[PDB]
Amino acid sequence: TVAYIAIGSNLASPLEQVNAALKALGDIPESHILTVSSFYRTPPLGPQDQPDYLNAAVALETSLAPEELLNHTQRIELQQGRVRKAERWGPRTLDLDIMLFGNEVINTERLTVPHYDMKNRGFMLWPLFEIAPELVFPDGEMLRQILHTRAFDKLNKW
Ligand SMILES: Nc1ncnc2c1ncn2[C@@H]1O[C@H](COP(=O)(O)O)[C@@H](O)[C@H]1O
Ligand SMILES: Nc1nc2ncc(COP(=O)(O)OP(=O)(O)O)nc2c(=O)[nH]1
Repeated sequence: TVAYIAIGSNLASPLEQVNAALKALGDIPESHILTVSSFYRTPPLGPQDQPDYLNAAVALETSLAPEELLNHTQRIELQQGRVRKAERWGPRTLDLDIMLFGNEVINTERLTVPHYDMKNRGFMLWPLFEIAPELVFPDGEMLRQILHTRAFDKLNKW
């Protein structure tokens, strides 16, 4: 099954964190990376006195179950999601989200697939669109259609 994973990091200098995350995604068992989007630079949500985010999309081929895949992405967030600040480990700055999982719809305590708010977020839609422009959601909506309708600006690359 082809799973699409969103990556976000709002570290001040996130390239190594994001690359460590990508390698970690590549090491998940029963799975392999098919494609990775460009890296984009996006302003954060809420107030603008915060660091920008690096966002990207990853296509992962996997024979894991959705919630097993979620165990792995949450494990990576726990192991790699904090950078060591001088006196301590800093706040988590890495987000890994399952946007789509094959054509499946999932509504569990732990997992909402398609991602619960991706259609509001160009920083999720545009990286996905770069690696799956023809994508159709389980319910028949089309990724192209959502971007056309909302007209979210194209993102700047990192
Ligand atoms: N598609 C998804 N991808 C990643 N986390 C998800 C998803 N759907 C629901 N979640 C839940 O979202 C929470 C986000 O955790 P956190 O990143 O610490 O804010 C987790 O507790 C997950 O169980
Ligand atoms: N530009 C950009 N802005 C963002 N703002 C908020 C969240 C995180 O959203 P969510 O998990 O839904 O909730 P919370 O921010 O409270 O963790 N992620 C990004 C991101 O990836 N890129």
